Amino acid sequence: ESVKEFLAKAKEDFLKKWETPSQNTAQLDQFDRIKTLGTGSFGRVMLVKHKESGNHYAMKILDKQKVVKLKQIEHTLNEKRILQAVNFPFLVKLEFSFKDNSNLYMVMEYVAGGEMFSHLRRIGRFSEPHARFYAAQIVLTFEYLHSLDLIYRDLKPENLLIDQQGYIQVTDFGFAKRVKGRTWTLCGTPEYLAPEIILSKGYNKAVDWWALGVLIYEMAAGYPPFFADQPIQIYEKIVSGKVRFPSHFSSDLKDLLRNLLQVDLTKRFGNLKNGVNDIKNHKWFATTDWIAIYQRKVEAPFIPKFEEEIRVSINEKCGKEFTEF
Amino acid sequence: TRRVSVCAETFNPDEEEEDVVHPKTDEQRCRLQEACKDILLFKNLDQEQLSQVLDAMFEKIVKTDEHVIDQGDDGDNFYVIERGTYDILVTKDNQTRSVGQYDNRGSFGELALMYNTPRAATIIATSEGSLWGLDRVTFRRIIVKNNAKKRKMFESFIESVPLFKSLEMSERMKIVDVIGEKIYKDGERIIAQGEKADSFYIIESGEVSILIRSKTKSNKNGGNQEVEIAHCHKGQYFGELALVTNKPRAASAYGVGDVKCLVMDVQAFERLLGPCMDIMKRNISHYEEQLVKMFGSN
Repeated sequence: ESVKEFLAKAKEDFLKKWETPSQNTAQLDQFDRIKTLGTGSFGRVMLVKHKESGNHYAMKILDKQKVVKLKQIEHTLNEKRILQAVNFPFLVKLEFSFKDNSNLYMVMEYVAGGEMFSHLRRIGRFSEPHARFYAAQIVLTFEYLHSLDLIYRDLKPENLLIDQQGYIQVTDFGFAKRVKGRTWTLCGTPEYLAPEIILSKGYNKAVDWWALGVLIYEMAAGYPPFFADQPIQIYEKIVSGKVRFPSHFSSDLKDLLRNLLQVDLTKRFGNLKNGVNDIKNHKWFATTDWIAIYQRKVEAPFIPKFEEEIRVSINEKCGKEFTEF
Repeated sequence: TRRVSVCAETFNPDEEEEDVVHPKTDEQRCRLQEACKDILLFKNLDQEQLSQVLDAMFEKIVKTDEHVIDQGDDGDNFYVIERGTYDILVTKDNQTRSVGQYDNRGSFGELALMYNTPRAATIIATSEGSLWGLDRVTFRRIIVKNNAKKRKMFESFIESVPLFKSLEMSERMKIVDVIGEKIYKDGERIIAQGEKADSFYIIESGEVSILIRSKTKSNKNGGNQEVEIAHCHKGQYFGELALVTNKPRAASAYGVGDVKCLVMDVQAFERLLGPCMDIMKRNISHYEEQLVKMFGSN
């Protein structure tokens, strides 16, 4: 089928960019500067416009020196290599990358839309059809990523954006990692952690599917399946695998979720013989047109609503290590 | 409220190259084990890892009036009480409540073993006491290292099994993820002739004797005793037929000395990799060979 075609052509396109990262592409003098929405509690993200084309992009300001501290400096040098090598419709884009004494500036695409977390929390919960709509997009995105042996590891409403077309756009590859075999960092979000992560048994693609189960549950319920006031209790619930579904959850949904939230890896959807098709062919996704969702031809159920002046050092610093970029 | 991500310190799982000594009496260690039974991170750890972990636990002496942990402070260790009394306090908004006490028993701060996060309560000693402590980094490294070593070892025993040679790397790892281990003392029965064949074994140590009571050979009667058909050793496997058929076990299997086997459920195996017959055919130039091995003479 074309699925194989697409993925094959996909791996090709990816391995090429992966084994030859596109370093320092565009020049900072081609982009101006507008607002400056990028504070929070880390990093400096400011809006910006383009010259000739005159487009809008989101530039992440990462002071070459600012690094070295914090928690890590590879979970980034690696993050950059991935964003640049990947290409999918429901994935944010690394448009332009560059550095020099400033060093390591990320020119991400910009969608003047709304956050998934804000939307979900306001209305409480999505109808199953609407939830299925967003879910399909994440299934497809994970199939693509896993095709490239890349695991996301941080699925959650907070990391999902709703673009002006009403489709999902995934952001923040802080924990994204290419792994063929097994990996071990205990990372992600409490509510969304897999039993194997919590217990350090080693893991790979299966955690993303577990997270999806959590993500789908929360969308249709309004709250995550293993919620609790204390982190410890959340994990003990996660490890026990016992889940209680709201009254309004349909049968097909409950079944799909029992298969995604499987503590037993021999029974978890996505991890079995057929992989992602066990999910794509599930009765809950029967009314889903996978190609349609991919081409973004389906009508989304919700269209969202729509400082300072830093300078270089006139000299390149930490460039004696951030070479690869 | 937006939930923030958490992350522990990274570490090269694959053993760098052999390169924590805190004395403990039998009673002390035995008491530490008891205190740890229910802690989820410890709850289902194997014998070895638990030992290495207790080995790594350092002692911390505390004088009365001293703060073991203070609410809000960053956490790095988990503590088990050895001696002493302690008062537990929890501040909610502007109020601080002396909520509970510990009297020479207890543990707290388990969360610190996962990632760095603020201490949720304050613990103060009310007498001279002693606590056993464990640093996150030390704890995570002991565990990951050991599980990554176990994985490599499981991987090898699956890889050397010819029946699984056509398996891809990722397919062997799915097995490694779920496969079990069992220890058998010399002479104890592992497989009983007649019961249902649900799994297969791969000997990783010791030997196994396969016996058959020669009666199921005719029409009613005979031998009705004990005959050894085969005798397997380290690296070999038995019970393979459960992977390709659904008839009661043909013969019984007993441990010849101390034995350690990897045990894999057939149904789980199929759900993960599909039926074994297809795997055997994957490499067509060895299909016949494989067939003769499974249903052949010897």
